[PDB]
Amino acid sequence: ASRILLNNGAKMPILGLGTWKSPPGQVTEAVKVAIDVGYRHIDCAHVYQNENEVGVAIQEKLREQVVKREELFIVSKLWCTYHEKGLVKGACQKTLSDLKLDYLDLYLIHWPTGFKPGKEFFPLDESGNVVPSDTNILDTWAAMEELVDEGLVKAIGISNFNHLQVEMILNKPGLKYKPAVNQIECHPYLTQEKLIQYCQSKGIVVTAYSPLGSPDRPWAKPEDPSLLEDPRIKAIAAKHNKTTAQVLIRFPMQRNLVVIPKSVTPERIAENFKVFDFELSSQDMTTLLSYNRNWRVCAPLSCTSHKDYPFHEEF
Ligand SMILES: NC(=O)c1ccc[n+]([C@@H]2O[C@H](COP(=O)([O-])OP(=O)(O)OC[C@H]3O[C@@H](n4cnc5c(N)ncnc54)[C@H](OP(=O)(O)O)[C@@H]3O)[C@@H](O)[C@H]2O)c1
Ligand SMILES: O=C(O)Cn1ccc(=O)n(Cc2nc3cc(Cl)ccc3s2)c1=O
Repeated sequence: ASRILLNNGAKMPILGLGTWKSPPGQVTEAVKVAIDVGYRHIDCAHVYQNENEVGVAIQEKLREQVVKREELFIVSKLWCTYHEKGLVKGACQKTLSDLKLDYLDLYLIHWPTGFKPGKEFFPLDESGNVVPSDTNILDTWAAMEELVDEGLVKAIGISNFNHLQVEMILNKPGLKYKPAVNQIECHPYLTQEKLIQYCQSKGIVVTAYSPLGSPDRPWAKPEDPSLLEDPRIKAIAAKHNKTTAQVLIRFPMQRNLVVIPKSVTPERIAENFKVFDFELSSQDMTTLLSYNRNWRVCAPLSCTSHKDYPFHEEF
């Protein structure tokens, strides 16, 4: 089916539109087209610096009577410089104002690491190390819970949390809301079998990001693995008369994951949603899982000393 049930009773579309690196000059058109061809879930973040333009597109399609707010599933994320409990609500409200919404369907702690509060999103010292903040995940979570109680957001969750960071929250004394979602990197070179098993066994829905391997990521090296150009995956697609991207989007869907491929190119936006008319076989699934190399798009060395850096742990 097209939607998956969350712990709060709401249903989440399993295919959404990513917006990281979608320039402000193009993401309004991307979103409009996306809604026109069927997308109802949009993945956003304050750090992507384009939530206003995303908001422009939603507002207009609401105005046009193309969609109703209730049919939309809008996700955003609390950036790292706002982990202090006194900053959380303001950060949420800024996102809501920018998107021109009165609630979010889902709001995530973007990363488990808090960074020094201030205007810079990535504060570094004179030697380039990220400057942390003295916040911890449990106090940040409690501040996220308050947003649910105040009606700003319908569900809360986490992103880039390892299973021990997830358990810290689950085991929180006085926990009010369990996380609904853990949004993590996931694709054939980073298949996340252990963390997915963990999360799904705890009734936490997993959303896969960079499912196409983020070729537009700014730190890409020419020699890095390229999913979209992998000849083995090209062959699986050719057999189904689909593109490599469609194969890469359909793969996590068949794992009971949500997936959020990014594009600002109208034809690719449309292409990427045409993944409900075919099935990957059991062999296809097995083959794609066998490509795991434990290889991350997102894992910058500049964060690796943070006390809460998530990827020292096996999962
Ligand atoms: N939670 C977090 O920490 C986190 C981290 C990373 C990403 N995410 C979210 O996950 C989303 C997806 O990940 P991502 O943006 O890193 O990368 P991605 O979705 O893996 O790949 C996007 C890249 O693929 C290209 N593309 C899209 N459809 C294509 C197609 N059919 N054929 C060929 N190329 C295609 C896009 O090009 P064009 O756009 O130029 O068409 C863009 O360069 C993000 O936008 C963001 O919403 C969350
Ligand atoms: O966060 C997003 O959704 C998109 N994005 C944008 C810029 C960027 O550098 N990254 C890489 C990061 N790695 C860590 C790793 C850790 Cl531990 C904390 C923060 C980050 S940000 C990134 O993923």
